[PDB]
Amino acid sequence: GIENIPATLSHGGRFIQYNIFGNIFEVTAKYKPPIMPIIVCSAMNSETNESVAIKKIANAFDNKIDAKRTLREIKLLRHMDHENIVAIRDIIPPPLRNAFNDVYIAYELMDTDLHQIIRSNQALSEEHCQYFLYQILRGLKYIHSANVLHRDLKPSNLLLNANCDLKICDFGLARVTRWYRAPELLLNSSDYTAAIDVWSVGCIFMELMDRKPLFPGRDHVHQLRLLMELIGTPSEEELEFLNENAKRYIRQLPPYPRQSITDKFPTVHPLAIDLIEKMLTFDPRRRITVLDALAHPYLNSLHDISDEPECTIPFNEEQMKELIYREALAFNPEY
Repeated sequence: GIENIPATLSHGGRFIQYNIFGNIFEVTAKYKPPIMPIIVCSAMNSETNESVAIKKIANAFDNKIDAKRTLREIKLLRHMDHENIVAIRDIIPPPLRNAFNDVYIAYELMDTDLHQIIRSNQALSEEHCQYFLYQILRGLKYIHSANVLHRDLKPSNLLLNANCDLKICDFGLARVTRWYRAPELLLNSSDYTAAIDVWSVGCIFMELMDRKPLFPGRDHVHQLRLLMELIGTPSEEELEFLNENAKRYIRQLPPYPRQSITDKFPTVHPLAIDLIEKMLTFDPRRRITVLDALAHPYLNSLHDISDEPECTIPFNEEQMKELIYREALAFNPEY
């Protein structure tokens, strides 16, 4: 094998099988070697000349919820067109239809993610952190205006470029890390809103500032404890809406004073602090809206309301496989 990663033509030379250590990666021949594994691999489409991240999802038809998780990510990402939301560049058809088991999705290529930035301990300009935050909120606005909640934002779900451009990925869960989950979500009360995403952003930004998770809970209850040890105990009843089952739980808890986030994180910019405090609030209804967060002074330099679009139209069980197949066919007319 010439190519470092072993590559071998398959099915009439219309597909290529790349080895990648015993677990083989089979894609359309338009993606010629080399490919770089980053299971996800970096590849170039020789026709469009564009480069992409190809993700292999193995045995997505085996389970119903895996299948629906997949189908949605596809339909959802295919619905969105936004600079801060990751785009699907290709969906790869199966070499033969009956054996369709593994499903490959090609997204646009990003260099890294916010998790890797944070973990790498590289310093960042204030303007960069600012830009990250702005882009997250900006994409989020669109998502929500499409009547969707991400519901799982974390640093690893935020893809980046050397250009510092940021795109959101890994959708699902909207109309196991608890660290970015909103209070209302730890207490069930299944009714919940866009504010849960806002919470996650606040948690992220602080992590970006302090370089460690803001609420690193070991379990469900430790999470809440750590939440309360910061934001303080909520107004007796006025900051409650939810099921009495959890109300009793919160009342039970010892009083927690609010901690000044400025004093705990003195290094960070005060405007940022202000915004975070508004983003981290026990009550969803007192939690700052995406819109107001974009309009917040900290983001004034980037804030342009005309450049912050909404979704023109909003969004929306085995042979869903056929659906995925149909879209793969949409991306690849030759097959």
